[PDB]
Amino acid sequence: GSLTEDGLSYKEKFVVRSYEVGSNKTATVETIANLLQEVGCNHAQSVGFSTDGFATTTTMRKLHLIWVTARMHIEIYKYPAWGDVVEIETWCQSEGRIGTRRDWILKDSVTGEVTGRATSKWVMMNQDTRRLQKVSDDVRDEYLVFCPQEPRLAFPEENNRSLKKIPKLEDPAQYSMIGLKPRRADLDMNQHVNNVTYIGWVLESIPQEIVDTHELQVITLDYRRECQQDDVVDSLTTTTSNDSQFLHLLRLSGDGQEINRGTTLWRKK
Amino acid sequence: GSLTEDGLSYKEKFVVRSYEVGSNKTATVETIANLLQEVGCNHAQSVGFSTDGFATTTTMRKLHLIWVTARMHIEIYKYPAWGDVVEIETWCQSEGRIGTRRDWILKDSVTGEVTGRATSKWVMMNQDTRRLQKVSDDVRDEYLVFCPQEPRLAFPEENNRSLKKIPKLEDPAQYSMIGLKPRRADLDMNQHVNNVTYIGWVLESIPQEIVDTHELQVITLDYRRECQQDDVVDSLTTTTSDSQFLHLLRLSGDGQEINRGTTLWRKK
Ligand SMILES: CN(C)C(=O)Cn1cccn1
Ligand SMILES: CN(C)C(=O)Cn1cccn1
Repeated sequence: GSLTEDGLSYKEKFVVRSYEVGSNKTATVETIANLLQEVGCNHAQSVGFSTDGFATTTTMRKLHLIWVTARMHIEIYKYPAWGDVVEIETWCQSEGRIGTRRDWILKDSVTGEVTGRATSKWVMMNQDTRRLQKVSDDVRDEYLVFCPQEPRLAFPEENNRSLKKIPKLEDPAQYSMIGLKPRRADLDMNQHVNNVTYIGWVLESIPQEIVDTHELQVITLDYRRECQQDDVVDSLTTTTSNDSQFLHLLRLSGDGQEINRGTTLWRKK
Repeated sequence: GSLTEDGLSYKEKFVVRSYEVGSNKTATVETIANLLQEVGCNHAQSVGFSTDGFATTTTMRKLHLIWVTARMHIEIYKYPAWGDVVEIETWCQSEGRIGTRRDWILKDSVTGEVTGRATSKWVMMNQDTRRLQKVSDDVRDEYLVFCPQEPRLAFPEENNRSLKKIPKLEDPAQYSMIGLKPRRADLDMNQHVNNVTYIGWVLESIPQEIVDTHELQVITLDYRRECQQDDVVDSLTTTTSDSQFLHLLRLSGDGQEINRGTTLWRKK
């Protein structure tokens, strides 16, 4: 991987692995999401930022401030086959005092065609108290020199899916997967649950017949609260719809405290 | 990756990924085991064998025969750091009518030193019926041309850990992790639970304090039965001692054994 010519974006190529593919012999959405986080991490490293998945400056580290994912939106047209090379280009953009946005474009290395796209919203938070705060000007300047100043949107469209409000699923859920717990492989270098695990947990309540006859086209996931290593999660899904649409809810098995909410769109193979 | 000059072994280089590392910023034993299976799969592909994790010939496919892991043994001296390049060399060897053995050597691409080694025992079985068979002679000829004929052992030593008999853990277990279930990410392209998930499940019953103050040096795992997609597993560990542990994976219900193993840990 490497920063592009203008130094305002980063590219990397990946060869799809045998254990990374599903029943269709193509990469899973979790393999895609892992690769987006890998290229994001390599972009933060190439310009001197922290690499613990929080992209902090030395100023943020002194104040115990971290960047956290508030929302992830992924759209896949073609899942890469096992052995195929996929090229991912990523860039970051300031969104004023709200926070930052990281975008991705996935391409087939052989054909050069866009096979997927992704966007994510990040907010600034105190690591310890979990309190959010708007971006200060002194912090803003530190990351602005690594971002394109004119807008560069992976999802340009006037009324696009990446910015839609997601409602809260009402009981009773149509489908559910109960008692999900993270194991050590689900944790990162800081012992926090990897954001990709929550995508997996959301998809666990999708019936196997949907997975067997459809392909996941869009996934929009909102992150409300972090699941701790010793927490237990319930995954809930209700059909909202040729295409199939679902409404999702991840909450703690006990008190029913919401950790995530999202939507998925599937297309018949 | 590519077959070596004599065509009897395969090499591949891997750059350690951010999500592949643990709290020490080095690769987990599950990341290592995934890379061993990846290079094994690429060696099977380069010589025309089956794509799935079964390395079958067209003759085995007609008789619904597959190669299955009976035992996995891994020894790590240094876990590669995030961003480091690790080179893995793998080869297969016939063991007469018992089955085959796949070996691995892990090296630091910068220093060239051996940072780890692995060995695995494979047996032939019917995929539907699950019955073992002692290699049909015609099958032997098909894979022998891809194996070194003289012995090439990753664990040469005469009384080494890779061939030790593992006993069955007796109740009550000292530690346990109950209600473990595989999710879709734990399955392979054929909807079977990946062998690396069982390594993860074994390690789940190791106390966090051991993981925090020690490094895993050796892991020997025996595979007795497959855990299905809708099965629920209990993970059991007892200290037998460096720290040594005895492990048992069994189904939560009837207590049917799926795996047994041992681990050896070194104080950091
Ligand atoms: C989400 N954030 C804060 C970033 O991605 C920061 N960044 C800009 C360029 C490289 N990293
Ligand atoms: C374990 N088996 C059956 C193999 O690894 C067969 N093989 C030899 C060379 C490439 N694949």
